[PDB]
Amino acid sequence: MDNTGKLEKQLVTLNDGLPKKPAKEIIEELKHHLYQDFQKFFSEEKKQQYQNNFALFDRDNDKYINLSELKELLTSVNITFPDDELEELYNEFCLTSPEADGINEDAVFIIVSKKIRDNDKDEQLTQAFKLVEKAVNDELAKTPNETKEQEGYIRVEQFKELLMTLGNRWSEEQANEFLKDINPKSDERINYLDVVKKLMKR
Amino acid sequence: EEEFRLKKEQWEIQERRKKEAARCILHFLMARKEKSKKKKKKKGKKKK
Amino acid sequence: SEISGNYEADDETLRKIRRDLLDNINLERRHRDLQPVYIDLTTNNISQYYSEYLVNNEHNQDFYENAKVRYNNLGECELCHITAKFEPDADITKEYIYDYFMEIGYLFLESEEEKRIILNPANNHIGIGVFFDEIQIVVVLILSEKVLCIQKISQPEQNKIEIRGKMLDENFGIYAIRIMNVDDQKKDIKGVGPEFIEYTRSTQEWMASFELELYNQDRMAIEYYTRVSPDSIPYKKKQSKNEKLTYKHLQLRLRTPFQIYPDPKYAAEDEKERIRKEQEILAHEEQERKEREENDAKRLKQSRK
Repeated sequence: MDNTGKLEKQLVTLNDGLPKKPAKEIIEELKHHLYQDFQKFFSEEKKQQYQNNFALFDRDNDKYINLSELKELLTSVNITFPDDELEELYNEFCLTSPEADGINEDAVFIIVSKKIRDNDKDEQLTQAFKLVEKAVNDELAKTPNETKEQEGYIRVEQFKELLMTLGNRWSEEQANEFLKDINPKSDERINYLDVVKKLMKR
Repeated sequence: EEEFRLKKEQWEIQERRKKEAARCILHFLMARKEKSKKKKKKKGKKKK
Repeated sequence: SEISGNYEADDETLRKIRRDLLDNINLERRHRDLQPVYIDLTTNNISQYYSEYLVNNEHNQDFYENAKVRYNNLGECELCHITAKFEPDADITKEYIYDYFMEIGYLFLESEEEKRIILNPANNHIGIGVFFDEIQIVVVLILSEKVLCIQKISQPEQNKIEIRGKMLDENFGIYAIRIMNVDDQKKDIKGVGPEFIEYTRSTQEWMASFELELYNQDRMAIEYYTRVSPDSIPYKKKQSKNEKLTYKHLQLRLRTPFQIYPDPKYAAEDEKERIRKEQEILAHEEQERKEREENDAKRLKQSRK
C-alpha cells in the first residue's frame, strides 16, 4: 500500500509500421489519388481542353516538354506560373524521369491540378474572410451602442471557432502561432485584415 | 421524353467535349518527321 | 430495388453501434481492474475505413498502412478485424441489427488474441469501425498508446474553440501545441506553448485557450506534442514578445485528424439513450420494490404458524 507513486514515462514511439510494400506501389497509389483529385474539380471539358497546349510544343512527339514548352503551355491555358517555381517543379519532375528530357502530357495535368488546388484554396480563404466580416457586422448590429471602430476588430473569444467549417482542417493545436505572429499589442483584440495580409505572405 | 431529352443534352455537352478533344488532336504532329521510308506495297488482292 | 432494396446504414444507428461497442469494451476492462478505453478519433476513422473495406473484401494490411500514410499516423497502433456473415435464414431489421452487433462483440469477447489486445494494459486508447453489406458485417478496432488523452471538444462561443484533455503520462506535460500542414508538412501552420495552456499536475488535466478563424477546415490532422518535466513547463506565463518557444526540443505524440469530440449529435444521442435507460431502470426498480412489498405482505401471513 502507501500509494507508491509513481512518475513513469511511456515512450511514445513513432513506430507506425513504415510500409513493407515496394515503394513503386505506394507511388502509383499516390498518382492514382492525384488523378482522383484532378478529376474531382477538373471537368471533362477542361480535362479534354488542357491537352491543346502540350503536343505541338512537344515537337519530337515522344510525349515530353521542357521548361520553355511547359511555360508556353501554361500561358496558353490562361494561367501563369513563376519562373523559379516552374524551374523547381520541372527539376523535381525530372528527378524521377532520368531517361526523358521533358515532362509528359500528364505532367501538365498534374501541374494545373496543383495550381488550381492552391488557387481554389485561395478563393476559399477570401470567401471565408467575407463571411467572417459579415458575421462580425451582424453581431455588432446585435449591439446598437458599440463603436464602429471594432468593424474589422474582433475579440479573443470571437476568434477561435471558425476552423471546423470546410476545406482542409485546422485542428485545436493549429490555432496558436498566428496569434504570436500577429502579436496583439497587449490588448487581446485582433484584426482579420492583418490575417488577410499575413496568410498570403508565405 | 424528359429522360431522353436530358440524355441528349448530355449528348450535346459530350459532343462539345469531343470537339475540345479534337482541338487537342490537331496539336500533336507539328513537324515530325523521320521518314518511314522504304516499302509498304504488299496489299494482297483479297479485299473487302 | 424492387426485390432487394438498398440497405443504406443509419448514421445514427451506426453511431450508437460504435458507442455501445466502446462502452462494452469499457465494461470488459472494468471487469478486472482495467480502465475503460477512451475515444480516439483517428483510430475511429481508420477503423471505420477498414471496416467499410472489409465487408466485401478480406483482411488487408497494405490498405491499413496506406491509410496510415494518408493520415500521418503517430504512435504504435494495433489493429483488430472480424468479418462475420449473416445467417442464411435470419430475419434482418433494426432490432436484429443491434443484437447481431452485440453477438459480434461477444465473438470478439471469445478471441484470446482479441481479448488480450483490446484489453492489454500497454495501450490506453480504443477506436471502432463497423460496416456491413448484403451478406456480412465487418467489425474492426484500433488500439493506440498515447501520453495525452482527448476528453472533450466543443463549441463554446460563435468563434471560440474549447478542447479539454487529461494527461495520461505523469512525467510528460503538454508543453508544445503545434501542428504542420497535413497536405504540406513543411509549412508552419500554427502553434504555441504554455502561455495559453492550463495544466494541473495533480490531475494531469490540460485545457487549451487560443484564437482561430475560418480558413480551410476539413482535411488535415492534429499534431499533439509533449515534453519532459511539466514542472519545468511555465504554464500560463505571459512570455515577452521577443521570445519564441523552441519546439524542436519538443517531442510529437499524436497526429490526429480534427473532428467534433464529441460531436453534438453523438453526445446528444448518447444522452438520450442513457436517460431513457435510467427512466426504464427506475420503472424496473419500482417493479421489484412493489414485488418485495407484496411478497413480505404474504410472508407476514405465512408467519402465523
